[PDB]
Amino acid sequence: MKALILVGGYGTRLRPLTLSTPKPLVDFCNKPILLHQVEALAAAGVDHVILAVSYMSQVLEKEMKAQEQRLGIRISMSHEEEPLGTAGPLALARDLLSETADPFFVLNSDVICDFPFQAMVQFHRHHGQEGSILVTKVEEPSKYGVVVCEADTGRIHRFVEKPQVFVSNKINAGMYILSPAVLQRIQLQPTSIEKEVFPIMAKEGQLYAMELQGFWMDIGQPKDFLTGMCLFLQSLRQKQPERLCSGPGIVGNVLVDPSARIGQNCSIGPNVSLGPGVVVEDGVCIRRCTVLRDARIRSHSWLESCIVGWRCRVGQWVRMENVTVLGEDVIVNDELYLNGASVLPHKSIGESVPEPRIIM
Amino acid sequence: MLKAVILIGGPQKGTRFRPLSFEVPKPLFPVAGVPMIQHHIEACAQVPGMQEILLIGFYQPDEPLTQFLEAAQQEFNLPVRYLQEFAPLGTGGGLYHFRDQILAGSPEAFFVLNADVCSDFPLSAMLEAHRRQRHPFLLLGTTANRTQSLNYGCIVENPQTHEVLHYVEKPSTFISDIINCGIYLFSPEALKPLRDVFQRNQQGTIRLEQDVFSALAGQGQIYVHLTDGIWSQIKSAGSALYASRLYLSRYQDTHPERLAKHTPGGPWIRGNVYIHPTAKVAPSAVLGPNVSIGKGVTVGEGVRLRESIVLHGATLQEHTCVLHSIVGWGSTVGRWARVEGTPSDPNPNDPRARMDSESLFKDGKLLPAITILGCRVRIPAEVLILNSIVLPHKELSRSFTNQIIL
Ligand SMILES: Nc1nc2c(ncn2[C@@H]2O[C@H](COP(=O)(O)OP(=O)(O)OP(=O)(O)O)[C@@H](O)[C@H]2O)c(=O)[nH]1
Ligand SMILES: Nc1nc2c(ncn2[C@@H]2O[C@H](COP(=O)(O)OP(=O)(O)OP(=O)(O)O)[C@@H](O)[C@H]2O)c(=O)[nH]1
Repeated sequence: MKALILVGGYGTRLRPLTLSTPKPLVDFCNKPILLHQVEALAAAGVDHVILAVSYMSQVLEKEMKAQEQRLGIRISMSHEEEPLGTAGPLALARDLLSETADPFFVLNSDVICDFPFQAMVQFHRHHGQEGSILVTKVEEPSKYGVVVCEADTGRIHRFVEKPQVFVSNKINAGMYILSPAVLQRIQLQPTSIEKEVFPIMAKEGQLYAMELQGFWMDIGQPKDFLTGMCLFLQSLRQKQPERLCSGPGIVGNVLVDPSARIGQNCSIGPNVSLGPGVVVEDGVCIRRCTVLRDARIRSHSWLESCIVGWRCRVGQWVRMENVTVLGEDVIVNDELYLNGASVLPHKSIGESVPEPRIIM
Repeated sequence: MLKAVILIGGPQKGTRFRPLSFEVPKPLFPVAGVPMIQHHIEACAQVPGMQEILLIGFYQPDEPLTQFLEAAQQEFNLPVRYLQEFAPLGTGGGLYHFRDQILAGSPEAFFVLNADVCSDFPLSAMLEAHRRQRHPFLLLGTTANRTQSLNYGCIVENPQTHEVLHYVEKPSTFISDIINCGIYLFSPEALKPLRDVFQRNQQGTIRLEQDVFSALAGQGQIYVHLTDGIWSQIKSAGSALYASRLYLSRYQDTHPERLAKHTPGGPWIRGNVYIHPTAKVAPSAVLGPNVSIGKGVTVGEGVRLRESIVLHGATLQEHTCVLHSIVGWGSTVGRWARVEGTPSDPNPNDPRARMDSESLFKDGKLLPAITILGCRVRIPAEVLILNSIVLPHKELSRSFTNQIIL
């Protein structure tokens, strides 16, 4: 049994992180998100995965070949010279999925959840049709496309892009199980699968829906990145509670890499993930922030809800609030205030940013 | 024998100083650590032959004013008396109403100083220019920008005799780049025109600029003395910060023991910093340029203080950044809180210095200026107060940006 993963294709959201490393390669709780997907994947038992990449991603080749060695599962590399979208990747690697008539996973990169792979297999064998979708609850139906579910079977009736009608609570969760007849239907053109191909096989009613129980987030967005980091540290608290780091000046669920350093007399608040090699200095308050690797946060700073990029240098008495994403190698000078500042990489900030704007 | 008349205002004149003037009178507000008319009393007591310093205003005598009068009489070895007017009589009506107390003992001349100015106070140069020429009115004037002069009282003079030929208090057009500093030297003869003005009001309230200076200009009675020293007008509450900056620069020559130095068991210090001896500052704090600390102020560890005035009794907790702010009496700022203002100075030489109206607003929007905390204002932990005015005895709970918190 195989699995295709949709990755590359320049995530336009969280763009100050995407400009340096690719979107599946940025670290989500001291681990890349593609690592999360392929580790849970290999816990499922899939012997080889294929990931389909249109952006030329040589460090992705590099890390993925090293992790071919690390994991024990094979990894195949479908290479795309134009953007083929998200159905075109199935049709370019289509003979590798036509090798064996057995249902395959198709996964989106930007989703984090608790991954119920064998329960998905159990459901796809129970309902016995072409395609199975995963769905989830979202409180906000006016943001995402809804999918109507009848009870005790989970069959789709219709698939609706648009909100604001309230025909469903359930939202697509980015996990599909597809048969080879679905890939037989997919064509080479750069069309996306969920705009056209899922609509027609929802019109024939082949498509069925499986429900998660909890903890889902697509983190393609920086505020959704921070919310998914909060939910992942919740799930990590009541799954492996000895992996979160406990201390006297540590509040809530805090994940600290062993290479990270935390200074004296500082209050690391709730839902904080510090990367490898981070130097947190003396008297820094960090709540709800994700500090990626090699970033140094100097003394007496305050940080709430922030994405600090790789090799950053946040100065002294700096206040950062309102999801200000710093890119790679951003040097914030001392005694500044950043609110909403999406800062592009290799920037030096010497002025306060009082309202949300993009710094370039 | 010389005298000095410091025209302090009253409670109506201090309303523009409002969040700081709610507890103490605007003349007794400490700029660079000492109250703002103690600079005038300091400079007048340095003049040889100065017998008396009179303060004319319509404040009622309460405990801060009388305590200041006793402390100034003990410190400067001079009688400092407060003459309270029965009504607000303007800038010249208090001089005319108290003419018998001013001319008592027959002084050679008497200075007239507006209490809201920050100057280097060149009273000896002005006195000697007067002792050479002996005219009724001598004005102190300074050069200003062409755009800024429309805010102040412009003086058109003749450069040979230094005699003002025209005076307009707030002209809509440019008439002169020389502005009135609010420092005057009066002869006893100068109380003779004021009387005539008073009689023209009967056929009480005399404005010295509009009724006396503009009307007698060009007739040989008013003369100008021009200086290049520091000068500022303290009108709003945030102007006192710029006056504090100027006075701390003046302290390098005038009171070098008042500025704070680098001490191995003490805080880091950049620029000119005044710290009161009663104040306890932690050694991890750094106190940046133009910072004044009052008595009994506890400053925690890691506190950044830059371009600020911290009034007496205030507490800054740990890792608190305070920039361009005035922290009121007994007002407490919690840990990791940021009290920030935008620099706004009332200097007549800067072309895009602000136009200094009564309104703090523009198009509904509050203008970005000095953050002012009133007395006994509690700022909670990890909360930003940016460009805001907080009225006294207020306990905040969240961050406020660009507001007036009533
Ligand atoms: N390999 C390939 N991958 C693609 C292409 N277009 C999209 N993808 C992947 O499709 C997956 C899901 O699409 P999206 O959720 O819209 O993510 P995205 O393409 O990164 O776009 P944004 O997240 O909005 O910036 C992502 O993991 C992308 O990497 C492509 O043209 N070539
Ligand atoms: N005794 C007394 N003093 C006053 C009165 N009104 C104002 N003053 C003081 O006189 C000084 C100047 O008063 P303003 O009317 O505001 O004049 P200005 O705007 O400063 O203008 P210039 O003197 O030309 O620089 C200030 O120190 C006031 O406190 C008053 O009615 N009685």
